[PDB]
Amino acid sequence: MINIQEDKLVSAHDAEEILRFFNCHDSALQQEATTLLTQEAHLLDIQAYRAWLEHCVGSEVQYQVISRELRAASERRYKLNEAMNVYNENFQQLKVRVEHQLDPQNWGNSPKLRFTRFITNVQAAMDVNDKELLHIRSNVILHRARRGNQVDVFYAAREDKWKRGEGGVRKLVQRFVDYPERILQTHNLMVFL
Amino acid sequence: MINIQEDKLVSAHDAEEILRFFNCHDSALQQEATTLLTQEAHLLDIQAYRAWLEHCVGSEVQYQVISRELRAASERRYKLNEAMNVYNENFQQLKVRVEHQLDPQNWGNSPKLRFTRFITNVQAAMDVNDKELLHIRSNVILHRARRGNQVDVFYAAREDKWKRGEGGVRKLVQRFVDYPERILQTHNLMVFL
Amino acid sequence: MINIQEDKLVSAHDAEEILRFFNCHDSALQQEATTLLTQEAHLLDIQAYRAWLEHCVGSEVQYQVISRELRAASERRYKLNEAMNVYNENFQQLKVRVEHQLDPQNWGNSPKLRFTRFITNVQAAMDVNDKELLHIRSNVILHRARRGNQVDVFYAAREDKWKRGEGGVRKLVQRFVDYPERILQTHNLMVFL
Amino acid sequence: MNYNNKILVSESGLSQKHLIHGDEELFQHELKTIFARNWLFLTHDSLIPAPGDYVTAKMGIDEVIVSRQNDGSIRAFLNVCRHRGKTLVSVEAGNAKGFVCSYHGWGFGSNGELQSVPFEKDLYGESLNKKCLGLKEVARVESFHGFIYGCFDQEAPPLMDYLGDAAWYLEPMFKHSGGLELVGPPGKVVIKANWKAPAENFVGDAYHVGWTHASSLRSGESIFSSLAGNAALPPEGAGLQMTSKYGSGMGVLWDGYSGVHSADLVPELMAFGGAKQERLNKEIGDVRARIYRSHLNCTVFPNNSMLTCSGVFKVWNPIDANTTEVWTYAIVEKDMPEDLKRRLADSVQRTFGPAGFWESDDNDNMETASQNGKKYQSRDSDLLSNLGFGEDVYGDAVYPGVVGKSAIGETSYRGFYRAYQAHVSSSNWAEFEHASSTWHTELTKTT
Amino acid sequence: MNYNNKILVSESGLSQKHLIHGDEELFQHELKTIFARNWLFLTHDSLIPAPGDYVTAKMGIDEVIVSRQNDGSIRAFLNVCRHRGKTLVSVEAGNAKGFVCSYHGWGFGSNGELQSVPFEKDLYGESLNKKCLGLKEVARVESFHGFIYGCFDQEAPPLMDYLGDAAWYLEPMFKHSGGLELVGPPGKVVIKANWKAPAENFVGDAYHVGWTHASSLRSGESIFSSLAGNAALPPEGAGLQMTSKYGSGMGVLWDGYSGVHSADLVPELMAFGGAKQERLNKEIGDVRARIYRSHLNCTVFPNNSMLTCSGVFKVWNPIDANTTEVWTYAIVEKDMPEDLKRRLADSVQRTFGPAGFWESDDNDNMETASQNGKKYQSRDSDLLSNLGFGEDVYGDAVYPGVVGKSAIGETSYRGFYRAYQAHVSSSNWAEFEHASSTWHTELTKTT
Amino acid sequence: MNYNNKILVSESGLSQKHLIHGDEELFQHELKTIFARNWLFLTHDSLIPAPGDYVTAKMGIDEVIVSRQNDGSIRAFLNVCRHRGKTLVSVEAGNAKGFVCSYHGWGFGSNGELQSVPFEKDLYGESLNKKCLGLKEVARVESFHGFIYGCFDQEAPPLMDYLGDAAWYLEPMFKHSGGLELVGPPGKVVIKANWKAPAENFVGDAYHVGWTHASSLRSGESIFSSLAGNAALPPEGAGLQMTSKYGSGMGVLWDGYSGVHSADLVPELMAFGGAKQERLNKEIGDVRARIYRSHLNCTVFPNNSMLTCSGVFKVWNPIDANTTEVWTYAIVEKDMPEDLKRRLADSVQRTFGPAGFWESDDNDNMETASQNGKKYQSRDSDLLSNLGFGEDVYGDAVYPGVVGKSAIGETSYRGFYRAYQAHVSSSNWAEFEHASSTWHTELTKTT
Ligand SMILES: O=C(O)Cc1c[nH]c2ccccc12
Ligand SMILES: O=C(O)Cc1c[nH]c2ccccc12
Ligand SMILES: O=C(O)Cc1c[nH]c2ccccc12
Ligand code: FES
Ligand code: FES
Ligand code: FES
Ligand SMILES: [Fe+3]
Ligand SMILES: [Fe+3]
Ligand SMILES: [Fe+3]
Repeated sequence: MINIQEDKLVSAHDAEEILRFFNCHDSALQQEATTLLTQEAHLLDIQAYRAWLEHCVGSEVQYQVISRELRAASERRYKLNEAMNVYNENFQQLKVRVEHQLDPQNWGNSPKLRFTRFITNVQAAMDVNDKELLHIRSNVILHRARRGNQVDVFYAAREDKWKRGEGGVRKLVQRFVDYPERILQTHNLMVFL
Repeated sequence: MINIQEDKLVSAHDAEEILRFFNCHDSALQQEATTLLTQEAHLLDIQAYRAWLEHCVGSEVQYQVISRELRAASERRYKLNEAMNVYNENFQQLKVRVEHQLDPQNWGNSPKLRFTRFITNVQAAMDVNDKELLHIRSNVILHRARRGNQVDVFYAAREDKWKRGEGGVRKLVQRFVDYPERILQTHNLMVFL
Repeated sequence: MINIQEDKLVSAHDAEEILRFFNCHDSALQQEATTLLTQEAHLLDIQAYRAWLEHCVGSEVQYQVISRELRAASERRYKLNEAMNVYNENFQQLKVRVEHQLDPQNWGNSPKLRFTRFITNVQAAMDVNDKELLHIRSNVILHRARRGNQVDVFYAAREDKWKRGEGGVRKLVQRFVDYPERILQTHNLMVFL
Repeated sequence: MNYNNKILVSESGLSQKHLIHGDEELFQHELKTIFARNWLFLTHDSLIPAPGDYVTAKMGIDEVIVSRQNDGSIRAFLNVCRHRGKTLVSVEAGNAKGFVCSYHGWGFGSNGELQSVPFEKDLYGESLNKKCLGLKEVARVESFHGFIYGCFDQEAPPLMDYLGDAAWYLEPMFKHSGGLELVGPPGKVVIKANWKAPAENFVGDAYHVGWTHASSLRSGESIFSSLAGNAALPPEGAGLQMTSKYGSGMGVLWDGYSGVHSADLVPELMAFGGAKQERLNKEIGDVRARIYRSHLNCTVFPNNSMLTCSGVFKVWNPIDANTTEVWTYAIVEKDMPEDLKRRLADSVQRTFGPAGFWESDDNDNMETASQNGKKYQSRDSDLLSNLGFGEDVYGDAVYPGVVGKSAIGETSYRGFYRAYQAHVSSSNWAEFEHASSTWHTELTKTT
Repeated sequence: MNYNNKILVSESGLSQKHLIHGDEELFQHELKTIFARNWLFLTHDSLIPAPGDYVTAKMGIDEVIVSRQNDGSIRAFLNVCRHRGKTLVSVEAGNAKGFVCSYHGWGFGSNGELQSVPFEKDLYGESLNKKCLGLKEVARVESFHGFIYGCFDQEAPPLMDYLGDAAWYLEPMFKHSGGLELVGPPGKVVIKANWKAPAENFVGDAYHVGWTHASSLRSGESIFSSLAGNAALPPEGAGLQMTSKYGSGMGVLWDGYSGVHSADLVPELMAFGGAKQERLNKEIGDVRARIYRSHLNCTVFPNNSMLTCSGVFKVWNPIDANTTEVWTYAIVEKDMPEDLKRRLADSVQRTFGPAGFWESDDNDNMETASQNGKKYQSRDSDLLSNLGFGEDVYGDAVYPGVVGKSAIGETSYRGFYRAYQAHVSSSNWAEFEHASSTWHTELTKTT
Repeated sequence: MNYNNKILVSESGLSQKHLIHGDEELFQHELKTIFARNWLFLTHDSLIPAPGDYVTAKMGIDEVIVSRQNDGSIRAFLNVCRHRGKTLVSVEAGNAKGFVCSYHGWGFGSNGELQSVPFEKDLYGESLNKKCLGLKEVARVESFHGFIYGCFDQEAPPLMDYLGDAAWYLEPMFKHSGGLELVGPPGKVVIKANWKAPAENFVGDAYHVGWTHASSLRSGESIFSSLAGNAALPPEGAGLQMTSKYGSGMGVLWDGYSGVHSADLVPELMAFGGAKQERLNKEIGDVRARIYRSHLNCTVFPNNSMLTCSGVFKVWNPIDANTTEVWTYAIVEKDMPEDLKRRLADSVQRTFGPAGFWESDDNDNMETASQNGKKYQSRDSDLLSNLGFGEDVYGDAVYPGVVGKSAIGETSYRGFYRAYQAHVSSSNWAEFEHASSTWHTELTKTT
């Protein structure tokens, strides 16, 4: 589809991802993906973080959100680290964060937070080389409300890889988000996108 | 799925609701639900409030939105009314509100308001005990614009019960929303979520 | 369904559009429409504007977004131009705008913008008289982020007509948006809704 | 602006400069001369009935913790830690014997005393004087039949004297009915209006009801439905207006016990009120018993308002000159059946809560009137409140206060703004009293 | 800041303190010395052509109702009720014989008179003096060939004298073409810029076109395409700049009748303009007839701008020092074919409207230049406007005003800021006139 | 407010008026007396190592371009065009020999010189004095072992003298370890707190760690896990606090080389630090070698903070009194293996970055403490910083500076606010020095 010499604003990475969902459409895989993500969002919204780990997250997971430095469109010399990791978690690290949420001395969680997630634009395709790896792309709006008048809304595109694990349950083995706002205006990014 | 002694942030109510959609998936019921909610949102968006009542709302409806008082996560003694009702309407009360919207002397409706609704995360399951009762859960972003520069955006999760009534049309018999923001920053909550 | 003498807030245009999607539901056409719009949103989000033109936009396209003057609900005498065109583009005009985006001297595009689109509430129906014309209605939330702390979010309902063209690919031949906010608070409307 | 000299409210309260709804400097001045000086609504006994029960509340832009003490009294404290100033309590209600700060762990008792400091012996030794480090306490906390008010100024009049002539009108419902309770939690909504706009609206505006609420009246078919679209003046004698020395005021609409409530509650309410009224005749006299079951639209100066019988109870919490946080409770009579109480509570929120269809009619009125006060050509313009002027009386044999013997007028505005001007140009209560020595004479001048 | 003494604009208008784009105190001062004093654009005859037609408009931060009277005149009134100050009209355009306030129902006529008060006889009796309670009226409303301007200051010069030397340049298009009409409704967009940034940009900035709009020029292939990426200086003699006593100014680019419009309109426009120009030669002379079909980038002081031939018409409505509400209309010649008019209107919005691809090039220029005026190290810095200085003339035999006989320069900036400084340090029109007695001498000093 | 006379910080720095976290006038004053006067962190050599490399940075509310020169030096310039004041550079980092303004195309070199002006000969002729039109340059740019700081005030002490006694504590890690590098890009997040709240938190607050971070300690099982829920005081002798003349200060926690990092990095870190420490014993002595591998929580006055060993590096960029833009980098030792460096960088962001689970514990502390400073009844209240007072020493034989020989206390707060008060009441560096002549005597007074 895309030629990135002509479509001058498109990254090689973005063009690669689009080719993945264009070639073959299987609306049944798309339905499994929609259900998978809707249930994950439901668990996260009710703050069932243990259930999320057990049911949605694979032992080999990489859960990653980056913030990319603003560079000139024509830049071509400066070659230092392009991005930092807001998240770059293995399962054990996710577990630490989940423990942190559930701890009765996490003062920030009293009174209880309120989360509402909106998942849209779901696409799904099997990897060509590993026939057990499911690629799922989806976009999220995440609304977090706390303490009367604090309201923070997050927006992101998610590049996921999901794979059948324990008991044949499909679980997340990679999530990649390149967060679209460079300077956060939401107090922090302490939410599972 | 969930054990609320381990998943310490999950309410009994929230854990009950998740069990409802997990056990059985029927993507055809899910499609009826998506169509039902999309058409309801369309009618509300064009302000066809009479049509909404006639086509979407059952005579036995309870239409309820609560605002829950912020209490300590560890609270266990204070036992006064936990929530107030922003809405708690029977069909007759909905009718009063619809009449209020359509009245030519409702000055607030001139110039005409603009509504845009975004419905996501639809889940559907039949009640186990009443086989004619459909449970539908969905999330809404509701955008309301008026008078040049007033813009208010609402976010909520909806727990619905829908049932076939007149002429076999499925209609809303209960909507429950626990509104996620304690202090409203939208001037009012005078919108049908 | 709707009688606009009873449903006093409903426009003739809005009532006509609802009749279009109510009479016949074909959830397979609805699935083609969902895929069509998801792929279009994906291309626009990665700023593959050339690909968007080639793959999504028909040669006979009218791409139109209006801003309607606020008038009294009871107004009935004043008959001057009701709306202006924020967009009213033919294919050639869209091409000019796409060239403008890709030009290396478009200073506003450095550093690279970030777009995330959320498409919801998809409905689809074939025109009764032209059996090759697909009507698709959908709502969009469009998030645009640039230069560290600039964040603009757009909300709209889209009335589309899509038709098979080159190689049997369905392409957009008309988009109509009546933009819901009269005074824009997003710096400009320089985004493809 | 020199607040000693500047005339913001003209003589007799006949007019006000529009800028008072928009000026941020004046807002800051109000924090000192209005909110730090006067009685402000906190809570009700029914919301903190047991030792250890507490709620948070605003007093002006300050937040306080209001706590039931072991001895049955209530004390209130700034919600601010004495160490590095973090907000102590982040919830709205609960029960506790104390409050621990989550920053460094300082523990204060419900009585505001600094009770524990983490590792005090190791770190502070004996050099920390904890008796000097108690939470900053609200000077005055008094009750009016279960309704609890606070005042930062030790020199304020007692709450009863402060209610002045308004107390006489409130007592049949607040006292002789057997007592009211406040049903929480309150609805909470930010509006883009000055706190004074809904304050003045509730204190004396029956004029707007027929027009502003034409649609709600017609739709709900409340007992006031007659007034809709301005189809009807209520009979000459349908009620009266009153005001008082310290600014509080109210309108009275005879016999309107079902109030704003839609037709589904009208027969029950009218039956219940009439029944109690018949018993009250023998106890407090026919006039007062009737007052009990008559609709009072009242503001308790400065920012607490209410509709008796309707059961609407409001706090207009100031945020800035064009921002107000509206708290909405229901008030019910204790001896109402529980099911009636619940439906009344719901109906109060249905009409005047966050999705209140009446409250929404008022929105654009309050917001635009307030925002116009910032516009350059309107700042020095005059808001008019002369309706009924020259016909007000004082010292009537039956109805106390400065009284307009007609249902619709601006008597209560004049009284509200007279007190407001008196405070704004005064440095303390002594000066307010000096500026208020001929208050009723000023309000009755053309009569 | 002492506005009598502080030099915000240096002699001859050569430089300005950067803080003028960011200082909120100065913004408030501008409300008084700029917007309450000068002529401000309201509407066009074409938008309110029939008795009863009205539109709302901003004058500074104030909102007014502008109404066609039965006698064919136009009067304008503050959009504020004389009772409790609610906004009267909530729509942007319509037709009506009057305006009723939705708060208490007061009815005002299109002529601003207080005409009805609900239940006036019962409530007010005869004591309400309605003739004193008319809407606050805009003192001065005048027309320049259908374009209607307003001024709160009764002492202002008539609009024609106020346009001064700029009027001569506008007349071929505004008057001798047979007249223009304004195509509404306007696009409306908030930008985070001071109103002065796009004002100065339109009054005299041809310099930026080739660079700021390199991409739009290249993409649309407009008649100015030559300048793209700074590939080309327009020939020596390609145009000129002018400015005037009361601040208005414009650039002239010879023969550019198709203006900013993309190639799809170029042949039609160039044919149409050339045709009218040939007729105009005989009526107004060759020079002026050519001016008619030459591109004028103009600001009418203080905040109305336009591009003739392109047909762009702008109102930079001030909100605060870093916020401006941009209104965008199209102007077309009345005797253009209707289909051409429609396509011209669309093209004006395509290039300069809310999604205007040219207007978007300018955004970051206006916003950051304005926001930098708040930054601590830039407040006391000097914005430079010295291009072309020492070569300006006055009283030329062919072209009136202070004139730079070159297409690109900053002559119009200097004239704009001279008038701006003169007003900011003056208390009234008499003082402005005193401060402007040697205006053209000051602008031509090194010449 | 008269900043010459008003006591915002009491003698010995024992207490501060709460309003300092909320007052916007004082914020504006700080722009002049704090940020335009003192050394501010810009970048590190590792981020601009080659000629032409540049980054943008904030200095106070101003933005600067920081550029590696061809000669190996670094110069910094206001990111503002000398023509009409548009922001020059819109990216955060890159490499270039110059910067062209996108408004009218003026080209400046990396050395800030105005190098090209479009069509200069045709338009300006020779009358444009380009040597006077270079970008406004940051007066002072100095390096502390690769860490680059800037100062707008030419009269400031050199950076080394400015670090005063704090330099001695930083050197083992910054210098003797073989050098650090800064890992970018930084995370960037806006918090609703005054810049002073996290400044004071990092300069001297070990007290809060056990309580504020009870959950993070317990969850991550970092080497400080002992302190969780206030389960443990660290042994008497577990560390110390220091402060200095120009405001910089730090806490020292003995041997805590793995710092805040969760258990997955603890063994590697403790092994690596201990190994280097053994080598350092012979070079710099046992005390300093130990300091190298001890956790330092430091603020470099006014708004740069860090946790050595943990590797957290912070810039608290001021926006207004209740708004701060937090920049978060990682610092690593150059001779660490690359894989360790990468995991350390990730762990720094995991704990203290935009989704840092420790940084989130602190949020409500910083925000509410700051916002309470605007509340009417708290403005004139006193924030307390008396912990450890009367036991501080100066001129100790082993540890330089004003030193508290205990791990937990408020010695560094007192030193931080003494310097802060000294600047706020001073007009220049000479006056600060005069107000600081007995600085250590004032800090040690009851001892
Ligand atoms: O509708 C309101 O704003 C409350 C109110 C103020 N005066 C009144 C008189 C009668 C009924 C309600 C009100
Ligand atoms: O592009 C603009 O900003 C409008 C403008 C100002 N001077 C001009 C000269 C020629 C064409 C357009 C403009
Ligand atoms: O947790 C923080 O806020 C950073 C910090 C300040 N003082 C400290 C002492 C030990 C460890 C971390 C910190
Ligand atoms: S701020 Fe409350 S204990 Fe320190
Ligand atoms: S405010 Fe307009 S009628 Fe009262
Ligand atoms: S503002 Fe930079 S070149 Fe003109
Ligand atoms: Fe009302
Ligand atoms: Fe431009
Ligand atoms: Fe901390």
